[PDB]
Amino acid sequence: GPGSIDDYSLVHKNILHSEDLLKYILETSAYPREHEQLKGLREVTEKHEWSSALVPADEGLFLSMLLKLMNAKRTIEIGVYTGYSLLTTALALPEDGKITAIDVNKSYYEIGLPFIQKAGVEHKINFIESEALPVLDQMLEEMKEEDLYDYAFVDADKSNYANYHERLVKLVRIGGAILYDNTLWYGSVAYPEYPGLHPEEEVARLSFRNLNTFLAADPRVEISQVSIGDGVTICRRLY
Amino acid sequence: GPGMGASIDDYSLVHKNILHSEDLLKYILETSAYPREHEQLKGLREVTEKHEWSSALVPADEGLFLSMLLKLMNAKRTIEIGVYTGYSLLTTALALPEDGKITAIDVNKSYYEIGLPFIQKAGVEHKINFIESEALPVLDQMLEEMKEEDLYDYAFVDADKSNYANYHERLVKLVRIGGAILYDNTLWYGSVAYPEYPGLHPEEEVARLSFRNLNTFLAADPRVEISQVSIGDGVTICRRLY
Ligand SMILES: Nc1ncnc2c1ncn2[C@@H]1O[C@H](CSCC[C@H](N)C(=O)O)[C@@H](O)[C@H]1O
Ligand SMILES: Nc1ncnc2c1ncn2[C@@H]1O[C@H](CSCC[C@H](N)C(=O)O)[C@@H](O)[C@H]1O
Ligand SMILES: O=Cc1ccc(O)c(O)c1
Ligand SMILES: [Mg+2]
Ligand SMILES: [Mg+2]
Repeated sequence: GPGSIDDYSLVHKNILHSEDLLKYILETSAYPREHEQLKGLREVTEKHEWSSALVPADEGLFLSMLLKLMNAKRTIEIGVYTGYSLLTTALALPEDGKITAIDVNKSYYEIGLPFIQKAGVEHKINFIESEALPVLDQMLEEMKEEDLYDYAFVDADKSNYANYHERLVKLVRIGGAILYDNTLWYGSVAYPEYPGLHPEEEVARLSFRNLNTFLAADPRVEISQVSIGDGVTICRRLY
Repeated sequence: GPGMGASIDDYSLVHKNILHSEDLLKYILETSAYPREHEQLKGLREVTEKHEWSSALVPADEGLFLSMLLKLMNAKRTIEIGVYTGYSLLTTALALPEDGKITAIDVNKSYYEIGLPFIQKAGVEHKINFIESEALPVLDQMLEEMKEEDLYDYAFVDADKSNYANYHERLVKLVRIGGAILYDNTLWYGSVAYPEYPGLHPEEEVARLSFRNLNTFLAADPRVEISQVSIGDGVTICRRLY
């Protein structure tokens, strides 16, 4: 995966019933409200080999709306890539907000870093080039309740979401939000079997079918799976 | 529509969905919505599915989305415009704290009394002040009576589709700064995606033209930030800026 695209199958599949409907949403409601630096970051990223992993613009405004409605101040971003969702979070947070951004590939982050800097929000970002799980485990033993996160966006290795979940249910405050990206996996999760996939795509597809069942039965959180982008599952920590 | 006007016979969009397949929608509902649906919401939905205007019912996956927004923003005083049998109203009452208060407005209280037994069994009727009237006269009277200390945290708009713009001009002053106004059906079964659309009854066509104007207007409204979400039949969240 990101971190070749020639071998993947689902990258061009929609979950909406037509390209024209998605194009309407983006042109009517998303692009007119997209920050100029988000537009620049998106446009260079669409030329990249792994542009299919890019968080779409309509989902980005949805993430920003969640952040502002819940008055988020300290967040964690797992899976940065070129930094579209990271820049979305940094622009939504107040001037003194803080983000812990984790990704195994900092070179991806440096593609979007000039746009993050021009938006004047780089100071809010503490980027850590590493695999997410050791970072989350290190946090679990250093984290005190005063520094729990308000918000967590999970968008890294798809087969590792369940492992991320067991850490984040303790790293996010009570009432905070944990968001999992791609939980519908281009709609491929709607069937027990789905032919024609790359082996990595099938691993992710099975991982999401298991995760969606688990999150629906997890009493520690309340959930809401949203049919936006590639599917986003919002979980709110109950206790 | 359900409030007044044409029959359900003349509606042509009711069986469509904005997702690429009913199988994907069925998966979302069976995996993520129904296992989290309150027992009284399930009962309210099941009796509403047999009503003539079942197509106007807020789906279960969107219901949990509305409930999540209410809790993440810590809403306490909300206004519900367009009640029908009360699925979205019961979702709100269950999500709010026990001292939460809702102003619910609908032109037809008979619809509301269909779901009232489930609201009462849930034990949250004490949060609801139901007003049987057209929404706009109630909203206009509120603006003359509303203290700034009494501004609403959250508004759900789901009444006559052709009148959303008039509701908007009132609600941007009835909801607090940083509060949420939510407009339902802003995608109108995908029919808003084209300038012209064939074969719609006048009520459905006027609503389609109204949503196309509203979506363009809300995207240019400096009083709010917006987020159009492709859930249900499209929900546009607006957060008041000033
Ligand atoms: N084990 C791991 N730990 C941390 N990051 C990982 C990881 N495995 C993959 N990733 C990263 O997760 C990213 C997924 S693409 C994420 C897209 C991004 N959220 C956006 O807004 O567009 C890739 O950049 C990849 O480098
Ligand atoms: N002008 C008006 N003022 C107030 N309510 C109206 C109205 N015009 C129509 N309505 C009501 O708005 C409702 C739309 S159906 C709303 C569905 C409901 N929110 C749910 O959760 O399922 C109808 O019941 C109709 O009676
Ligand atoms: O009036 C018809 C209608 C159809 C679908 C809806 O979601 C709704 O609120 C109303
Ligand atoms: Mg993703
Ligand atoms: Mg509706």
